[PDB]
Amino acid sequence: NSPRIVQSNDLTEAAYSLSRDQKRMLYLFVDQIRKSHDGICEIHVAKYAEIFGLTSAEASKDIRQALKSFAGKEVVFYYESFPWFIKPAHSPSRGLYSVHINPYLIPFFIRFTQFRLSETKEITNPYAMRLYESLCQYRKPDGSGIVSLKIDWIIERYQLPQSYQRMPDFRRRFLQVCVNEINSRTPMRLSYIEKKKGRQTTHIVFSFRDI
DNA sequence: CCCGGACCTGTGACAAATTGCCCTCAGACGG
DNA sequence: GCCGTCTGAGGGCAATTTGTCACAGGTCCGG
Ligand SMILES: [Mg+2]
Ligand SMILES: [Mg+2]
Ligand SMILES: [Mg+2]
Ligand SMILES: [Mg+2]
Repeated sequence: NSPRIVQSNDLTEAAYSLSRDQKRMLYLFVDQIRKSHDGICEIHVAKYAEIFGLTSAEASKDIRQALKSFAGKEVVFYYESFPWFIKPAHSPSRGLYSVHINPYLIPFFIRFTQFRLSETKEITNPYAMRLYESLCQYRKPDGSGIVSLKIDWIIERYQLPQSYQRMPDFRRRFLQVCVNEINSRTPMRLSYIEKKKGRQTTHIVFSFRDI
């Protein structure tokens, strides 16, 4: 009953910094690209508003600001870096935007991760979108999984801001909040435990199930 | 023994950013 | 052919959430 996003693990594990609104758009580009290709995609205001339950007005504000914040953003596959866009976005018709994704990214978009788009569209924090994508990469058909993520690798790939290198801030402003959104906003039920070595906490062990 | 120091934890404050809302007004279209 | 309506491109808001750092309070190490 809703679009099935699929993506290469290389994207699930890439290093980048995107907002919620930018990540939302990114799912549709990947959907458009995959159903086929030169890299030219399109986004309609009225569709976006309906997909994510926004008004037309607030949808228009989100697309425009997301689009101008792509400039200078870069993507790293672990390493090799690429720009997302190679030409500015533009509007041929009122309510329509046309975009030029870097055609060299295609092979990185299409050993894979998959999720239905309704699973993530109510999540607000972009780091919690990242965590839920990384967990889906390990999900079994039946709907459960278990994975150990290294703390430095979380910090390197999700590009956490610098103060989350102090572990008490990492717990309070990233881990607990994102485990709670997932438990409150997705059909997943998530638990975790800390792996320690000496005084330092080194990994987080995630277990999850489906409702 | 106890010190100062280097680690670690959690919490109170405040700053910066983001959220869904609200209001204006001209574009595109059809009847 | 004009206008009424549906859109969406602008401009804003206060309430919450996210990002930063000082200080309280624990351990062990080496002198
Ligand atoms: Mg918004
Ligand atoms: Mg004393
Ligand atoms: Mg006390
Ligand atoms: Mg002390």
